[PDB]
Amino acid sequence: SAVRLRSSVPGVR
Amino acid sequence: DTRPRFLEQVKHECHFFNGTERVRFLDRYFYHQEEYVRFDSDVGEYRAVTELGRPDAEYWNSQKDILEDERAAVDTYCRHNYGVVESFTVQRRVYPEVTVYPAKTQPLQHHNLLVCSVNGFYPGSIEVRWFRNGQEEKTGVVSTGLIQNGDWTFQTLVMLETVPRSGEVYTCQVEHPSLTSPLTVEWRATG
Amino acid sequence: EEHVIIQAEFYLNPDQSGEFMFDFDGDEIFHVDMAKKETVWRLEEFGRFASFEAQGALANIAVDKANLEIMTKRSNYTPITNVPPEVTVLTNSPVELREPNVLICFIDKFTPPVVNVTWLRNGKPVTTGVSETVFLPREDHLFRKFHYLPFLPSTEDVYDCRVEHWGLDEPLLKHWEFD
Ligand SMILES: *[C@@H]1O[C@H](CO)[C@@H](O[C@@H]2O[C@H](CO)[C@@H](O)[C@H](O)[C@H]2NC(C)=O)[C@H](O)[C@H]1NC(C)=O
Ligand SMILES: *[C@@H]1O[C@H](CO)[C@@H](O)[C@H](O)[C@H]1NC(C)=O
Ligand SMILES: *[C@@H]1O[C@H](CO)[C@@H](O)[C@H](O)[C@H]1NC(C)=O
Repeated sequence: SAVRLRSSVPGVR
Repeated sequence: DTRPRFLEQVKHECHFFNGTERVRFLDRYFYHQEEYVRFDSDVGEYRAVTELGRPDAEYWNSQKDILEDERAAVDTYCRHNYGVVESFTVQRRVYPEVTVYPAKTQPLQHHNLLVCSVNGFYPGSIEVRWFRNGQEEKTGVVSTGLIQNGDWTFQTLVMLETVPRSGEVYTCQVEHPSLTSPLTVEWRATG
Repeated sequence: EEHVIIQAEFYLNPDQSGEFMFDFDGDEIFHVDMAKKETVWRLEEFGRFASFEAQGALANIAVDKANLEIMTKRSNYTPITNVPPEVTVLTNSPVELREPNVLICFIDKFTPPVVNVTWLRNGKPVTTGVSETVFLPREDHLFRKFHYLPFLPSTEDVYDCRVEHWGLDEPLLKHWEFD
């Protein structure tokens, strides 16, 4: 089975 | 190289209690070592940890898509990944190798330490006890503590501060999840 | 709790170093070799049971780079304070002459995640047989790292793990010899 990554959220410029 | 450095870290954490019955997810962001903003599944929204994180908490919380993506992570990320890896992580059991040998605090002394070296085990939780003639010795016990080897094994040395006498039987006893009963190693001065 | 799984990432300027790894209860499950775009399982057996699309990690690191730029500005360019490492050398098993063993150099409690580590045998650098881990996360958000040297214990050889870090005034040498 495949491990899933959690995305990192882009911050406010 | 004396140029200033700047570090960003992210830790996406899944905390499991009683298998996957209770799961907590944290989405954590750091500048150097300072956590500045975090999503805690116990709350369900981002919260600024320091003033540095306020703009992110405010903007991210305004986006329902971000919030629902994070709110579902306990299931789609944590529980999913636990299922993928549990057989070789959660279920990993490697039994310790146990060695007992005498030692000396200073090189020209007669033996005044007994060392129980417990090596190669997984997971980390372990209990090591010393006995003299079947009675537990609690005085003069000192240890390295639990040492992680970095390769999915641990070790620990547990010393008993005593001078071995002929006729005495010393036993190091080890309890560990990989074992179904205590592992014992006996040592005698005239063995 | 009972278990913790962490996907830990970092990006460091001006080095332009990024790392992506998974941790289970303090041990590394895998990391991504960002240059080769390959998943590197900590134990070979792990990869027979699970997979991870390495390509995916590059996107996260790119976001972390962008976020670092944002946070650097928010902080008015406040740089990281160097925290020098604690270094320990141990063997993985009780030492017996002429019985193969492994020296472990444990580099702990440091930041930023940049180090130069050299094994020395009788004062000379060793590269044969050596291995190392990537930078591993600590709960206090500093780092740790392991280096390894398989060896045949002898009365004739002495060893040192030499560690260089910007937080140190000079390289730290931790010694090991038989007895
Ligand atoms: C580790 O050693 C290297 C080599 O000294 C240092 O990195 C730089 O290496 C480049 C070439 O690859 C040189 O141009 C630089 O002069 C080196 N840095 C310096 C001394 O200015 C690096 O600093 C060392 N890392 C440490 C000590 O953490
Ligand atoms: C732990 O798991 C068992 C089996 O599902 C269950 O009976 C028990 O109530 C659980 N404990 C909690 C509080 O999660
Ligand atoms: C950066 O400087 C500005 C202007 O003084 C200030 O408003 C802000 O709080 C500073 N950020 C800090 C102290 O991290």
